Amino acid sequence: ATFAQALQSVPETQVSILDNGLRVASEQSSHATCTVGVWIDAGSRYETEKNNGAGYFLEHLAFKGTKNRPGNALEKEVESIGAHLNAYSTREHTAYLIKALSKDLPKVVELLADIVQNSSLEDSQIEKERDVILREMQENDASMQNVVFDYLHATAFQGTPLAQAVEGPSENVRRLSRTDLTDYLNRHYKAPRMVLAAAGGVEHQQLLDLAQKHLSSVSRVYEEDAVPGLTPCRFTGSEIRHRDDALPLAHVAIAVEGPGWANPDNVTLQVANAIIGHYDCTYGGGVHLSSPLASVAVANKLCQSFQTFNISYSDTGLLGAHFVCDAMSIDDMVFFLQGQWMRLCTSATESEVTRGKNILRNALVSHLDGTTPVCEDIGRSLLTYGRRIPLAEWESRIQEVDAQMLRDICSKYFYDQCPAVAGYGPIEQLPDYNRIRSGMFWLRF
Amino acid sequence: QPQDLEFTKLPNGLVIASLENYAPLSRIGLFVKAGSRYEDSNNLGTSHLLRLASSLTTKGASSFKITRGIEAVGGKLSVTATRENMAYTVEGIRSDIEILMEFLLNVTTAPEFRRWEVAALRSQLKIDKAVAFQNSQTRIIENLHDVAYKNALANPLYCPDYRMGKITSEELHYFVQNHFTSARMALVGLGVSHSVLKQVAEQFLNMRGGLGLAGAKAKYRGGEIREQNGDNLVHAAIVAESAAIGNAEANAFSVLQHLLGAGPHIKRGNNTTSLLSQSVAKGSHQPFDVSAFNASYSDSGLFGIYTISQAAAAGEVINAAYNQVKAVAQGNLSSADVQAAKNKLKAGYLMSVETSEGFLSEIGSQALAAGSYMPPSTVLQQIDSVADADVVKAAKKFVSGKKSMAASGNLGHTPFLDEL
Amino acid sequence: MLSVAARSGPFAPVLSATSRGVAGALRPLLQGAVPAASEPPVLDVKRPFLCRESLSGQAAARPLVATVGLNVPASVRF
Amino acid sequence: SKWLDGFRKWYYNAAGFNKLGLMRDDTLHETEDVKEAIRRLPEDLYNDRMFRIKRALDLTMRHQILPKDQWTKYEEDKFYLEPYLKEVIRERKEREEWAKK
Repeated sequence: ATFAQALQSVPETQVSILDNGLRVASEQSSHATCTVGVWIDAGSRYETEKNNGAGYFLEHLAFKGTKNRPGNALEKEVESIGAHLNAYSTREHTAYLIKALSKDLPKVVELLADIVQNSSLEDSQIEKERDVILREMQENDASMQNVVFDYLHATAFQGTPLAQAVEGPSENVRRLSRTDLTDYLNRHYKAPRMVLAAAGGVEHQQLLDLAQKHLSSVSRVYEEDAVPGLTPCRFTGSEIRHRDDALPLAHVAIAVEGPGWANPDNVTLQVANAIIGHYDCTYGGGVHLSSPLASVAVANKLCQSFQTFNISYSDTGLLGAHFVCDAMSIDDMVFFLQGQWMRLCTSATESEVTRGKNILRNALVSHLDGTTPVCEDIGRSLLTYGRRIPLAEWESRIQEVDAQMLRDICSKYFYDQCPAVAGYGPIEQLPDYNRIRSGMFWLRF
Repeated sequence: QPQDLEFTKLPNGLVIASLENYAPLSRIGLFVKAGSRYEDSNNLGTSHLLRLASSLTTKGASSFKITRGIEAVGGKLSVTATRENMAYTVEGIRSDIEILMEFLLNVTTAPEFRRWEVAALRSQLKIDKAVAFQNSQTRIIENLHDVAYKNALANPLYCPDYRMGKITSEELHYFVQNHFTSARMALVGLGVSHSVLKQVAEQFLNMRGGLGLAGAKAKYRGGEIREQNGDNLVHAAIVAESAAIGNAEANAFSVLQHLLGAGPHIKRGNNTTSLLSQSVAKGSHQPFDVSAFNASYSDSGLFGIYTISQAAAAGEVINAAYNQVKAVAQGNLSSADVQAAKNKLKAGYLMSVETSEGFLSEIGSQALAAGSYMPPSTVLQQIDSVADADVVKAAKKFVSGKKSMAASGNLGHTPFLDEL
Repeated sequence: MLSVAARSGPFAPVLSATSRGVAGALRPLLQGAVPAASEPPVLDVKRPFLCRESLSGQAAARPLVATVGLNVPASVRF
Repeated sequence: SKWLDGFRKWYYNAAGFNKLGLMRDDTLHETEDVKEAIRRLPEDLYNDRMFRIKRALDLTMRHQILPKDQWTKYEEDKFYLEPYLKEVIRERKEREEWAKK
């Protein structure tokens, strides 16, 4: 009745391949519900600056009508069976999720196959969703955190398809037509780039039979052998500063180049992110927080909040910290965050590393509690690693993590590296890039 | 016993529920009937300061020791507070769950409540209320309860600005010693042994008194308030009295809420089966969001309509929503739509129970309210046992009942209660 | 007697608001002074809802749940 | 012993802070832990402590002492800051133990 025994008692996933290469994966639980989703390896990484909003348009237009059930018949069927439907898209992935009861699995998989195969793109719906997309980009402009992460991505991956956002620029939204959307569907919605993931009260034999029934006609071949190709994205050290002094608070995100999805240093770097920690002003820990950055933030009343991120893409990524503070604490927060990063780089402590390992174990297992995060992790794992990494394997890697290799990996990725800095708001006290570099190396080590 | 939920009741009124699901992380929750509803006008905000005082120095563990030990384990200390009851939850690896129970029971049974700690904590109380009142729905429903009840449910879930700076350690001690007793508590646990939970219960919870203070029965008043704050959007909630927890009338009200529309099932969807969304979109071309609000408690309930509309079209949106509910009360509904509403309610309940945190919250709420565990099969059975004539009766009750209205925004065109 | 002062005796300076844009030769009793009122905290602005699709789901349908934690952000559930 | 009490009283008279109306906790030097204890003091004890220190500074300015009847005595010299200071020391020791571990 220990942690490793419970993680072994976690039931393993089942992965099968259709005749066209479409991956079909499932995790069976005792829940009376299920989450069935379709993951497509497509996004802004694959978009080529001319149809940069095509995936986001298809995210909007995927449920507004199809060939078999046009108009609102799809919504009527979904709300009749009681399913909750979701869709999202990041720069590398596009996911369509349906959470329903376990008995409605054939209807759910038929709806998903109809959505991802026979989507109808009516021109009036294209115009309506174009206006809706323009207004929602206006809302995201009026948002604050998404702006600075988009700025960070742009200034970190300038000149590469990773800089362009998921929504795409406004003139491109006004410029796309139905031909570009159909070209995106015929180019990026191929059979071996989809994983049909199911989690909950589903049988893998039933799921595979339904996938063979519905999703066996995808036309994995290309039009004129127009096979796309992944290319490495050049990270650069840079800064973008959108100064607008009328805003109440300042958002600053500082990151370095990540290791990628398949790099085994991600576990150690996530442990280090657990060492640095995240803090929000509505916390109950106070000054006695175990995270030293959070403790000094509470003690000096510096920032409203901070968080640490490790976003990973194919052999690349952004790894760093994002904080919101006032206009008179940006330099102090930068100094303290960089000092904590180099304390991790130079003098790592075994007790704090054990604390971070426990935090990370709790993080993965409490995230994987739930059928729709299980299905989400199945989709991401089969799209990135090519397999589902089990909880026992994650725990084994975490046990392999100790203070010495944490010190080595942190020195490899943080120490003396040119960062990407994105600032939005009253960022006059945000230090110069040369000062940020001078914080990125230490004179005592 | 992974097959069934172990359940027992001590002679002192405490309830212990346990489950051996062999989960990698176990959850321990003490659910206490000590919400904001158990305060009169003299100690308002005491529950809020308690909710933020769940990490202070205690008789057995200091605040530093509690924080450092919890985050060294990696577990989560969380407090979930409603008007009716509060919930203290620790989550963590089953190897450290004994330390987690020790910290949890130390912070929920014997708190020292030093004056300097609460004096430093009241600023955090102000900040927490500001963050909670960032979004307009919190303020709307606080105002709605304030004008819907005379007492015992109109007490705000957050501390009033005048009570900020005046809540004292003796007030906190009085509230704890009167409402944190054994008969008003339930110790539930997922991933822990029932025997171990029994030992920690008999080691920490035998020194509390009994039934404690009763309450004030939550008398209804009705009425309205309007807060003009120049928002771009007008938020208006119009409710009336409904059934309490444990009634087939309350089940009918839940089915009616899911018939009228309790949220979107599709991202960026049109809400096709939502009657109020269809009725408002029939005669509007502006951004809107209309839904049915349902909130039942131990002794009273509130059912009504919530509209977020434009300033100019607020009257049309509210009148269309009220006309849709009046048509439902007259009987303009189909059995297929009732079946779809029941399917929506069953699915929503099942995905609520789906998450282990939600499962723990559900079993703890059942242990506090009924004192026994009702299986989800029985819950779905009674949801299916809800009839459509009961839905018509609930809609007629909301139509004929006295109204409580909370509105905010730019109220130049929002109608009054006598204008509906 | 058609005046607020002639109708409401003790409620004249409550129903009426008097401000002297130029200070007179005689000062009145109870000059009045604000006791250095505090400021609401500087805090993040929420996104607006300029479209119906993002507006959908914002209407409250369940009673309040206030969640706080040792190291988790405080959440408000409707 | 019985001789220890009388000799302690004689030392208390010889120290001379009773002649200016002080107390032992008033006289002890304000370190960081003492600052935390004074911050943890209640309002009334803080007000009498600050008045006693101010009167002491006034008497030292005049190079005068209080009259013999107005001197504080060894019997009534209450130890008001002692539990607060002990609690602050205990919290600091716990923090140092956690930093060592």
